[PDB]
Amino acid sequence: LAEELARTKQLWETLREQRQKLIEELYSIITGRIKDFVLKHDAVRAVQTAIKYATPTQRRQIAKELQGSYAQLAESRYAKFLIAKLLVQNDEEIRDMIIPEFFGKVRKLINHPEASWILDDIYRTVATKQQKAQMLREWYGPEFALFKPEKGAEATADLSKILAEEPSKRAPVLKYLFDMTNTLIQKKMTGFTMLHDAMLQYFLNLKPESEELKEFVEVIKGDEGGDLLKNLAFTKSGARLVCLLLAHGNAKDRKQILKTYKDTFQLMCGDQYAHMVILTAYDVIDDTVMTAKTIFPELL
Amino acid sequence: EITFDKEARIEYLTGFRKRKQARIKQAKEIAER
Amino acid sequence: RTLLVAGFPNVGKSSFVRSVTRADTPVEPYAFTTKSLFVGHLDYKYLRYQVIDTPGILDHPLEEMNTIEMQSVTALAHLRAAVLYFMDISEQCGFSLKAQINLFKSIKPLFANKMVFIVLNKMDIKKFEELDPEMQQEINDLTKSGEVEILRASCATQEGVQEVKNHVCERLLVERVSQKLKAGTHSNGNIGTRLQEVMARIHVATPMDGTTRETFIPEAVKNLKKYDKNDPNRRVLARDIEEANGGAGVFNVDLRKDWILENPEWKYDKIPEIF
Amino acid sequence: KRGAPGGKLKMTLGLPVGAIMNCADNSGARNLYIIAVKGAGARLNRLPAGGVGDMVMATVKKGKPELRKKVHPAVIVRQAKPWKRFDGVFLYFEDNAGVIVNPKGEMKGSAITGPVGKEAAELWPRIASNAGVVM
Amino acid sequence: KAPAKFRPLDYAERHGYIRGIVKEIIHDPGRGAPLARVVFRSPYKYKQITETFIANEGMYTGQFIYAGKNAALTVGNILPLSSVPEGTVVSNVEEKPGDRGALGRTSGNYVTVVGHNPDEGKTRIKLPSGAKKVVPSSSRGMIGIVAGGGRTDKPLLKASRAKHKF
Amino acid sequence: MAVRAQFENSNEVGVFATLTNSYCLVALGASENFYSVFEAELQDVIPICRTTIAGTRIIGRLTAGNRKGLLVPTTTTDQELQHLRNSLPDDIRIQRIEERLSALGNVIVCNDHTALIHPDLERETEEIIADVLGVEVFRQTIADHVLVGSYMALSNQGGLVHPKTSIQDQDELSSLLGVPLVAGSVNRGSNVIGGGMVVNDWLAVTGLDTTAPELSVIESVFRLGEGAGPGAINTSMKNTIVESFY
Amino acid sequence: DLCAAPGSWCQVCAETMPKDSLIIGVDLAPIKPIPKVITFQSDITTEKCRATIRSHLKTWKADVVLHDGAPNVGTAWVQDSYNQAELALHSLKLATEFLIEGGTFVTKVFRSKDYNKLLWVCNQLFTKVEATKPPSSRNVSAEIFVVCRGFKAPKRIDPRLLDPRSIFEDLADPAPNNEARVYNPEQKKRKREGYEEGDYTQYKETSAIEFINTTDPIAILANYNKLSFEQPPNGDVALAALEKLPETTKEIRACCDDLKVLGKKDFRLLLKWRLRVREIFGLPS
RNA sequence: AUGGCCAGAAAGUGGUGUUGACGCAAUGUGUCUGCCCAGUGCUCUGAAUGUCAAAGUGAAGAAAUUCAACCAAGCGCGG
Ligand SMILES: Nc1nc2c(ncn2[C@@H]2O[C@H](COP(=O)(O)OP(=O)(O)OP(=O)(O)O)[C@@H](O)[C@H]2O)c(=O)[nH]1
Repeated sequence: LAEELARTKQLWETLREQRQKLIEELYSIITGRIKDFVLKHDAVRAVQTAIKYATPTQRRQIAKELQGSYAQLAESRYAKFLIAKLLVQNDEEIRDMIIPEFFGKVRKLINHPEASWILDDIYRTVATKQQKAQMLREWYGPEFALFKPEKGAEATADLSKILAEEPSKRAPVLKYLFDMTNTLIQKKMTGFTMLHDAMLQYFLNLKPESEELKEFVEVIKGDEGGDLLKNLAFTKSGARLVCLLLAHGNAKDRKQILKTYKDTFQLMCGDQYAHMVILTAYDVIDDTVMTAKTIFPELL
Repeated sequence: EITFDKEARIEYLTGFRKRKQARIKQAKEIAER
Repeated sequence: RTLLVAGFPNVGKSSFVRSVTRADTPVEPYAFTTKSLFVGHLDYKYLRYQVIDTPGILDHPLEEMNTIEMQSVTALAHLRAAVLYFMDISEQCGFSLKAQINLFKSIKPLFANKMVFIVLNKMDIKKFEELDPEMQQEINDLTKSGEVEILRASCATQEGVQEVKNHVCERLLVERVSQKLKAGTHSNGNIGTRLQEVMARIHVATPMDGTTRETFIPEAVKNLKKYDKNDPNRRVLARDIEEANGGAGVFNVDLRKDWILENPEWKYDKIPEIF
Repeated sequence: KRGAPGGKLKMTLGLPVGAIMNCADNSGARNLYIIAVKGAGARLNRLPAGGVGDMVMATVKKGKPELRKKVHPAVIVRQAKPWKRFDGVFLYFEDNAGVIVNPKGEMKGSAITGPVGKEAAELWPRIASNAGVVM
Repeated sequence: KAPAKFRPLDYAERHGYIRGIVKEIIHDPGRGAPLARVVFRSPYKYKQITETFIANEGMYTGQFIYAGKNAALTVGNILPLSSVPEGTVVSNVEEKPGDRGALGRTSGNYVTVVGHNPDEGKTRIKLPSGAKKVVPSSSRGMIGIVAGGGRTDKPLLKASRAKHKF
Repeated sequence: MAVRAQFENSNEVGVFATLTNSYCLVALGASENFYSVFEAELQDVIPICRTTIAGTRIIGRLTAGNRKGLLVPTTTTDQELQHLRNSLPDDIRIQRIEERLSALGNVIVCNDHTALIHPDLERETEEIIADVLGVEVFRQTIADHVLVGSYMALSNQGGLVHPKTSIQDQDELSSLLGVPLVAGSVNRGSNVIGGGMVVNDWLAVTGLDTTAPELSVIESVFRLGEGAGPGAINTSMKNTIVESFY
Repeated sequence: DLCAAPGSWCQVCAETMPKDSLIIGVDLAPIKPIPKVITFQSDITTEKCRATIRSHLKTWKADVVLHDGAPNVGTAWVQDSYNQAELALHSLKLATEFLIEGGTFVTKVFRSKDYNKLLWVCNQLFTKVEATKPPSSRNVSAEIFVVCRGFKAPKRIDPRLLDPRSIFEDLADPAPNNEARVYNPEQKKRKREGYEEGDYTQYKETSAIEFINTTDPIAILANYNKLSFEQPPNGDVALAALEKLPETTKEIRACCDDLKVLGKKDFRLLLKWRLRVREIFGLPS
């Protein structure tokens, strides 16, 4: 281990005509004990550079060598440099081997602090409508996570149409969706785009003016306010989600919404989606006295 | 720092006549000495 | 798996239980006919369900609820099931529609997390549409609170009994299966053992080539007539021959009756064995 | 319901109380120790004895530690003492063996080593299901 | 000594108010929260109840504390979450009415209600860890800061939430 | 269709009977209840023979075959062999095989197109099985149980296996077999599928202690009782099995 | 004191320890209170009893652990001997949880075939062992008292070492006397131990060449049923040669078909024919 | 708290728990800080060549190739 780490360090120093002479040379030296190398931080800094400077055959063979423990790589605190660099180069086979084992453990991975951000950028960047869907289906209930969807044409992740097909799942799915969303809210982790998608399909499916609607709008309100409203307006689904919240909200709620909206009017205006929520807020708000005291003095 | 010594357990359990015979042969070799 | 039937006296709780189960629960027009808990059983989707009939609950706080109706409350509190709150849109029960609403709201805390259904019984007398709009909203806004569903049934003409039964039984099955899956799935992501074994039973293996196998079913069975013991013109059967010709230990079987030989007269022949 | 088989015909009993017979199943037991015979009578000084197809109560002397914790019912499957079947055949096996069986009649193991006596196979369907040779 | 448990559910506490006297406070190994030895009066029998609470910060020995729904809203008394008004600090609160106190027993935590829900009575309570919970209004709770102090050495920073933070 | 019966008072129908697509063998004993339940379901479409094997009434675990053949152990008497031949039509071949493992019913499971045998079977017995039964013979263990005849029920529609058979082994067996397979129980949790049920392409007889969820599975995987029962209906509705077998 | 049904051992301790000592005794049956002795109504085979004994030991360790117990006796003495042995082992596991380096552990052990297997446990877990049998114990009784002291205090103990399954697991079968089965096959040698695992159907065959090439011909003859001349799926040329040799006569083929019915002369004839063929085939000797 | 951890095949089994985010647990440490090298591979970013549009009018955009030691950044870091 001492000589193995030492020699690869020198190859790492040379790399951080001569270029490919090293990548075969390092590969043959590191052939076999990749699991230990991804454990060591110094060898972690060796590998993503190697995959960046990898010849066409190398990135496939290392992928098959990494076959077994992709999920364990996600939970590893140091494999983020390599796993991020493995996903950012686009290739049809590598995104077909990365997701299947990421599949079916969405709840555990998001709860894991470091893999949660790794679980997002795979969903945001390269995920295609099939694997994007069933990660959202896994959010709806544990039945969808464990069981492969039936022969019905409703293979998408829309609550309105799936519950129309089977009305009897209204009660359990909503409870599971609320509990998972509420737990992350109390974890204060609210910068997840796929979290905002779950929030949207949850609020949309609630019957209007119902008690649980009051519970949802109030629990969304309750926080320090300097984080959750800002990024939820930044994202796509949340921006429309918060538009409905203003429409269905009460005036006291609207006071709290705009009060949390403070000292960031420059940035969210430049953002593509958050100038749609103020767009709706302008024409659904009634209290013009606070409208002229908060939104305009910080705008003009 | 101790573990399950399988081979030692077999040696301890199977060998009782051999350890007895060793002791008698040693006592005899002491006695003739 | 339990269905719990509660409500005011004289709303039709006992009639509903008699309709779906075979428990002998008395049905009489006076106030407290059922003075004890009765249990019935029904089968839905090859599973057994319990149905419990309760005495009846009046519009009083829990402090001066007497011994009979405390049997109703104890089942409401310490049994996890689907509660069927029977309401009377008419006033034949002897209690106002108002008093039935306040009684439901008072006992809702006992329905802390259970599946609550409000079933409007005795609707062969006066249905939902024949109600003033303020009352219709008061019944409707009860659904517009929590997860309470409203169903309509009549236990005299048996109009809504089966549909109410199936609707409640389906919802109980879905929630229970959801809870079982949740318990098997631990927080660490490790699937529990009992979950793993039930995975193999759900799974159906299928040949990868997608080809079926030839089945040799004769044409005769396709035109067969199902045997029924109440049909006068049924098949004779061997047991009926046995009873007419003696008993279990007296009848002697002719084993050569079904022998198919070349010459029929060769049956009942002593076949030589030793020479 | 005591596990005394019904319809059994008379045969020569050759396994009295206090006898060691082998274990023929794959439950982890090697030999069994007979301490009681189900259906035994009440006569003075007579040691209860069993035969093929007779439930007995036995303890495991050597085998898996779990099976050595409790007294188990068992059905005798093979017998070294010659006995006669109603077809006039006097027959015997080369060892005494049984199978651990629950009081209802269900085998605890899943396979039987060696042949199974005809009387035991006919009496207990579960032993008949887990038999490879019947003679 | 004895676990810190509330009074049993009864008509007198749920509809009136009962007077009790505390005698001393005892420290026990295993925790820093100081237990309070209290003696109550049985409304039905001429006997004294020996039960132990947790001494909040600021209280002393020798109060005629009131136990019930309409007790005085002072430090040292308990009150159902329905009666106590918004923003009030509550300690040793009950998840459900009957568990004799479950949430917030370590030396210095507290819970402040941020809103009451009248119809289908529910009270919203904030956990010390920054979580939001809803509990029935019929539950009880000890008013004030539980004694122990030492709240200047709590590091609240996360690697992930910092990335979440704006 | 699937029906429930017991021989005398025991739910081990597979021990005392053998059901094929051309013939049915029923044990002889005391009353005629066991014979009558089979002839109520098979009203002379195929013959039913009252037989004993080697002076026993466990003919189900001593005989194996399909519509094309029947095999009996070497302990079978000549008269017992004659009874079978005179009772059955000439289009079925009967052969008495001299094999050490005399419990043929426990060591052979055979549909019309394939057969599974005990791994320790003789080579000569394997040759005869492929000849008389006219099938392709394979040596296999059902969930590491060598008695394939007792831990698996087979027909040309589908097949039941031992309840604790892992997912991977079901896939290999089904591809080897050609029919869908599910893991199921019989007679209220019994693992001896072969000893507790008999089945052909249009009829199954199980014990009286078989539960309703189990009987639904049997109908679905064996395509009985008309309806649909393809086995995909088993995946379609799954709440009962999860609720009943968790 | 892990078992004081009457409490006599607790009474003896209560009168000979140094002043201000601690003695705690647990028992399933109720115990009449003894002064200066802590009495427990809890059991011993439950981890609840582990927690409550943690509770009344504080952070202090334990110096001596006593075990004097026996289950109900009267069933063939085989069930009685084993159950007592397990109770001794479980008491030992409890002692390892609560005892200081250098502690003393004493147990009543019924003398049986598990007596030596339990003694090996204290050997690997303590430093000094001895069985005493004080005079008060009845001479007719099979009970004995084992004292293992000098407890090594490892950081962690292998659970297999404390698991009753791994300690009381029966040893491997000794090598069968193949010489006796071949040279004296007319002796009875009654079999009462069970059959081996995996050799069901009680039948085994090899090829004739294997008998020729083996280093232990006695082992093959004494443990197999049939020496087969069947041409292998591939096709053995040695089988073709050995079949066609004139040394292998009709008598040789008769003996190979049924090995379990052979006698002294038949077995010697098989060995002689093996040597003659090996000389033809050029085998060493 | 319909919670986490540990045992137990599971449990309507338990413990922790007489516990309630300071409490209870689990991973790493017992190389930290300061400085030096005409040290180091790159990302962002930047340059050049040759093309075709450009709401009945606003931005000047994209395509294909060659590239970049130091000339106001960063990821790393090595002795
Ligand atoms: N018209 C009509 N009457 C019904 C119906 N169901 C029950 N009843 C009446 O209810 C009366 C008896 O009351 P129950 O049905 O037993 O109701 P309960 O809740 O058990 O209360 P008790 O009267 O004390 O038994 C009968 O005389 C019926 O006339 C219904 O569906 N339609």
